[PDB]
Amino acid sequence: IKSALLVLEDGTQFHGRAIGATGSAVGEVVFNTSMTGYQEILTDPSYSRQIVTLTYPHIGNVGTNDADEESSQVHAQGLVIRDLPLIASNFRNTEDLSSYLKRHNIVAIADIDTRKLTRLLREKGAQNGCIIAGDNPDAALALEKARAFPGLNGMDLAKEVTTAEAYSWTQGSWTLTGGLPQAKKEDELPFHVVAYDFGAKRNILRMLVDRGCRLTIVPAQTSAEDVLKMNPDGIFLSNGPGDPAPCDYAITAIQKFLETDIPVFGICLGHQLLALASGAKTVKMKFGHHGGNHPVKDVEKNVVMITAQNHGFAVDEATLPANLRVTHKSLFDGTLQGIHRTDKPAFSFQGNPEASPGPHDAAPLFDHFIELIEQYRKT
Amino acid sequence: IKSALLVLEDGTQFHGRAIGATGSAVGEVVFNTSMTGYQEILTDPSYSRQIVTLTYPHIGNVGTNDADEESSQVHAQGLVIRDLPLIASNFRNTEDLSSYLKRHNIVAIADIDTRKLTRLLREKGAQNGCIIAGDNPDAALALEKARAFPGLNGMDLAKEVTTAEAYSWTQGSWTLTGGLPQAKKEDELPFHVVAYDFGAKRNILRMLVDRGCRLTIVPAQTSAEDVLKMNPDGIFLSNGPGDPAPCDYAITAIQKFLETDIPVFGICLGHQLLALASGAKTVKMKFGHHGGNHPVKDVEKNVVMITAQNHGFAVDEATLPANLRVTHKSLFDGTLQGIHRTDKPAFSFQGNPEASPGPHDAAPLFDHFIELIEQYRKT
Amino acid sequence: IPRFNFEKFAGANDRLTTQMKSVGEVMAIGRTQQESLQKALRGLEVGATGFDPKVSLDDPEALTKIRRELKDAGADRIWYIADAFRAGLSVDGVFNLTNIDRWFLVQIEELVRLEEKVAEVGITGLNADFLRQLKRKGFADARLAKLAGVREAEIRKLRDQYDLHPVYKRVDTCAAEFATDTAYMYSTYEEECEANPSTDREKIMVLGGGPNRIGQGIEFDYCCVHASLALREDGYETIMVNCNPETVSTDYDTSDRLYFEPVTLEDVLEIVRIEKPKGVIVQYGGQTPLKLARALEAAGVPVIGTSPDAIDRAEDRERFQHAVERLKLKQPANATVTAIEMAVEKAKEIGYPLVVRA
Amino acid sequence: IPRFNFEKFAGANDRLTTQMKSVGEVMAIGRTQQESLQKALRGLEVGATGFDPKVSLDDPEALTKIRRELKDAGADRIWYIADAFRAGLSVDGVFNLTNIDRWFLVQIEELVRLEEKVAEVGITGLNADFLRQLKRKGFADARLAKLAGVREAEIRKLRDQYDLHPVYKRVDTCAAEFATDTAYMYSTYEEECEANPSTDREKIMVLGGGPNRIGQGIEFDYCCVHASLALREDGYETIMVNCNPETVSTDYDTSDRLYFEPVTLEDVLEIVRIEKPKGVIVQYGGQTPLKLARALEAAGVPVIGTSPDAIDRAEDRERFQHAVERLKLKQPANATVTAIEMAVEKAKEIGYPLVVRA
Ligand SMILES: [Cl-]
Ligand SMILES: [Cl-]
Ligand SMILES: [Cl-]
Ligand SMILES: [Cl-]
Ligand SMILES: [Cl-]
Ligand SMILES: [K+]
Ligand SMILES: [K+]
Repeated sequence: IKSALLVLEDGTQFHGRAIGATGSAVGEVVFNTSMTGYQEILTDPSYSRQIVTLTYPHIGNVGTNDADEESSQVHAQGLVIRDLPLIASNFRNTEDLSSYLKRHNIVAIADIDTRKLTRLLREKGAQNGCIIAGDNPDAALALEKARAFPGLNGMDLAKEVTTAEAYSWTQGSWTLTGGLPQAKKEDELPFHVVAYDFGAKRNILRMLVDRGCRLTIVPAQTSAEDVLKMNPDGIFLSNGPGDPAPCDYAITAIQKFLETDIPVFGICLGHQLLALASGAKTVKMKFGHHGGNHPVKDVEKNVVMITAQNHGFAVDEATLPANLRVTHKSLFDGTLQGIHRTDKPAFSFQGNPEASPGPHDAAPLFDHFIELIEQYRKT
Repeated sequence: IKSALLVLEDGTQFHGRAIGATGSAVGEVVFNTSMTGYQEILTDPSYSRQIVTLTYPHIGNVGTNDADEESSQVHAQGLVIRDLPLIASNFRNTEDLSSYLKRHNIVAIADIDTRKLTRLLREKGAQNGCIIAGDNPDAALALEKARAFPGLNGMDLAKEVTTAEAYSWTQGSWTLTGGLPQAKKEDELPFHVVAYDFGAKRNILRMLVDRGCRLTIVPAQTSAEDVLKMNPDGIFLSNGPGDPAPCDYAITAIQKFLETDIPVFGICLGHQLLALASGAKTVKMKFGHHGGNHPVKDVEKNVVMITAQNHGFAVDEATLPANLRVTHKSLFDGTLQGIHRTDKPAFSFQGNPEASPGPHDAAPLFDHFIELIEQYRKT
Repeated sequence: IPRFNFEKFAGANDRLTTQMKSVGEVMAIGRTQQESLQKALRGLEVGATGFDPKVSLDDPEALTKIRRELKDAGADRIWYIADAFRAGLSVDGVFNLTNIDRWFLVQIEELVRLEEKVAEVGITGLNADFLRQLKRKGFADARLAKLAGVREAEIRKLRDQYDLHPVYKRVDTCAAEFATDTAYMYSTYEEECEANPSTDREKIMVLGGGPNRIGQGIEFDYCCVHASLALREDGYETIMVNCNPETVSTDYDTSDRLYFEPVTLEDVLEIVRIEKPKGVIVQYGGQTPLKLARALEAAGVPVIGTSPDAIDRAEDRERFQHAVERLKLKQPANATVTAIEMAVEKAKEIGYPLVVRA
Repeated sequence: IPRFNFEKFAGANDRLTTQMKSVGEVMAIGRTQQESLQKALRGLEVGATGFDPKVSLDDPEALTKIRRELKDAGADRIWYIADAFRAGLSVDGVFNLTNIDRWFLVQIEELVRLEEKVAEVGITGLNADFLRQLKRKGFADARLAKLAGVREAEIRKLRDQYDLHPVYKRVDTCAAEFATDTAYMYSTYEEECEANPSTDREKIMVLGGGPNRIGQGIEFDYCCVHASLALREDGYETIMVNCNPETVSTDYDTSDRLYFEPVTLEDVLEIVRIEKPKGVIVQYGGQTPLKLARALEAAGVPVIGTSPDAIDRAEDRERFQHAVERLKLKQPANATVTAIEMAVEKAKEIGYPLVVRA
């Protein structure tokens, strides 16, 4: 009996079993509907300071493997599941999930009614919480920490997970057959895109590479000037944790790029920043979107795509400056999912075209970027 | 493949398997011939700063249990074995050996030719060493750590393992049927013994309690005065790690006790201190006595006791002051095993009468102490 | 889980292959795979309470028989799998014979070990924490009762005493991401209940027939559906209870409330417990609900239409033979014979030919 | 390990009980239980080379035999335990039937698994590292050859290749706490060798006959003891190789150097390799060493006394007859048969009664 307990800001308690590291974890508690891809979710920087609840009951069936890592580490503050399986059963498995969590020092609880949890979050909106896994978990203590959490609203977390120094990436996507491929030689990549590291998934990077890009990842805080100084064929605004609003640096830099003709493409946090830099406004959603079965329609093409989502903030359609045209919307709630600068070659998508985990449906957004890129090059 | 390596100051390398924590350990290397009792041995404070090698090839056969803990923790700085068996197989087991070591963050290695190591220790005498368990163990590094280790000679470790504050001890010995008893009530114990904690084994204490003794375990450095004001029925000097010669504070205090008429009993380290306080000299042995089949002769009675031993230093018989008479000698090598003050109610034994592990043959030395206290009580 | 009927086809090859041989199917929903499976097992209407044993522990040839059933799958495979774990084979040995993914095999092994514990500890060891554990893994009151050597009703009371009852979750297509107004439900041993029953309406519950099998088909289901459509049309709140995934009775449009559950005494009483219906119909689902009638009434369930006693009078040959007599009607000559030589004579009495019916 | 002789007592009950029925025993020493156990099996003189299988993997009935053998031990139980693991039974399962502590059972299981790998990787997979590890677990070159489908000699040349030879440790009563001058040794696959053979003496090795069994008793050991005593007394350094713990021959006082080892070609050759004896005696320990003669001589071993050739001439039914023919001595009528109808006819020639020697 290795107890664990989760408490939400509202006082709700869920008692279950510790399945990862001993300790405590505090963050905003969110639910994710993905039936597969827990590893990828766990390792997505966007999950920084968030407690991840997975609605699919059996989490861990296939164990874990290095290829399934979205970053160098597990960003999730903690993990909430209904059942950890007895065994992992998959040829790609290199380590069982409990071992993995422990190894990454993650506080995780199993055996709780995740449904009740999801229902509460849906109904009453997101809540901050705390998990204590240990000998005799203090429920009063957990509540206090939950209540003492500052919250993600107005919290800049991009600066917190960004790389320290700029780096070069030239590695493409995995294949069943060849796994993760060797990094390409710079000369084999026609384009050179400069990527803003706001807590980037490796998959974004790999998919850009697959399309002919060679990249330079730069810290969140890079200046426009240093950026422009590189003479990129395009600029990329990665996905990333927290409130996009506070990232004044990014916004400024961005505004800076928009004065030029360099194609700019943002994904998720990148989508919100572009929007902000364009004069739009962002909002914190009631509970946001985390799942991999989310329908988004390309309104310009009247077509639906099933996509991967992982965001708690959104761009207000209503405050859209005139130079921003709406390109996609959520079919589940009508929220804004895509925009394109009417006057500039800058566009972004709220969802995650790179998926990992999730449907490959939105991959094509990447192609528009290349398109833009090549066009800028024609010039 | 989980690597581990043992390097001796002489440069000899032992390549094996890590079975405990990742990391390094430095200490004096000793061999113990006990075919049973590995846990008790690990948890003996006397082993502070020593890397213990067990000669019996299969270590871990019965797993581990709390009742078999001779102290709050594992003092052995490292463990060296030939084979860690597949499973633990005993009703009393509560945790397998590997798990336990890991638990206690002990570096341990298995799969080495412990016999080769024992032969070298025997022929060449004690040596300091280092175990490195990790990805790619650095031999050179291990060698250096072993070389830089200062050595136990001249080393006061009692001060390093003694209790911070005084405490009452009223718990008795374990039984098959009941297990460890609940601590008695102070009122169920007729005698009052002040026990100096030089890194005392729970068994000693338990055994005294079984004899009517209520305990107050005091810090190694406790003054004679502060002790005396306790109006103790007798004073007990515990066993412990390192060199007894540098515990000036204990020699002095002892000296004081000897001016009085209170009964004094020491075991192992306590025996050595007794002898020092009496003006005798100690010396470090070639490789020492560590085992549970050591025959000791009671010269007075001309009988043999098979005993438990764990000592690297010894009292020179030749330097023996006339007020100390020889009561027991080792049949294995003739070294000094017990002494008795001709003028005072003070005695001591080099072996471990409380065993744990080991034969129960020398438990009667405990009795002698009891008569003395009683007779001092008569008075 | 598929429903087979090999017992009606003597000389048939009863091994499973690429050509279907099943005559129906049952479905179960559980929060876990073990809970789901077990529920399905008790819903199959083959008389299993879950992993009931096929061979004896003390049978010298059991491992051989077990081995054969694993290697060459029959309709009984699943039971044999558990038998294998009780006879000593490892997960790996089972895998090897069956090719069934270890992820499933381990769950069944774990259930066996739990059962061995119940058998050891007995009813006395069935403390609240353990029983709840057991319930969470989908063990049925009837399976627990056999292991503990008591009656099903005893396990049932025990749960009452401890206030250990399932809760109901709703099916909703989106893992609770959006709310739902359809009352499409399944039982589970969790915290929060989503049943939210009306206090408003007079309810009528219709019990389904479970999976289809030879002699218990779609025809029973048509009647269930009709009971539901007519009564709803009339103003009653209709509650359907069934677990045949193939049917219209299990379409959430057919009734006001659907409980997709095994049609067993345990499952039904749990529903009735919380729904408090005006009446329950046991006459439209075939044999399945017919057999629960008396038990249901004993437990105080408000059964409507023809009485359980009445049903019995007609279903019991002996009871039936007397009513016919009473009525002065005509029935063919009959006789209950025990011994062979007792028949041969009695036979002479009745006159051939004869309809021997065990 | 006890040595039995049931085959000679055809009508006897052969299950093991409280009344002893074994006729001898072998003993082995190893640095681990696995090494020790394997050494004992191969020195038992029953034709085993380790855990040679008893039943076939593709026998539908095997689990039944295995079950019986585990449940009611006979002399072959040890082998059926490894058949059980090969057949997918678990440690718990074997435990339940035999009552043998799991501490022992997991080790046997672990060995079965290593054997599976050998069979799988074959000789090519017998790399230096895997080969070391196997040897360290007590695997005989002969068992390895078997699983890899090669000749024992190939496994042996390969070890030769990787310079993979055992080292010898000495028995000393004290776990190396004190030095010894006695040479009572055993082989092991460890680091340091304690053999330190002389370079000073003319050595004569005497080969014992392993455990005692009917027809191979104490008489053979007395002979071996006398050879040792006599030649030591005459000045030779005597080397005794034997593993019967009950006799005078394995008393360290009996010879100058004692190797308490299986009397097999493999174990003997490792010894001859470091000892470089002047002569080896194979005619005194009975059948055991006698059947090793040809192979020892082929390997370069200096066999003294009557040549393996001469021994075979006597022992060779057909070879002998010529010699008798040659010496013009009298022998009884005799012939080789193949077939029965042959037999009948021959018998006819030879005359009855007859001695029918298989
Ligand atoms: Cl809960
Ligand atoms: Cl070694
Ligand atoms: Cl319990
Ligand atoms: Cl008999
Ligand atoms: Cl290998
Ligand atoms: K729980
Ligand atoms: K080694």
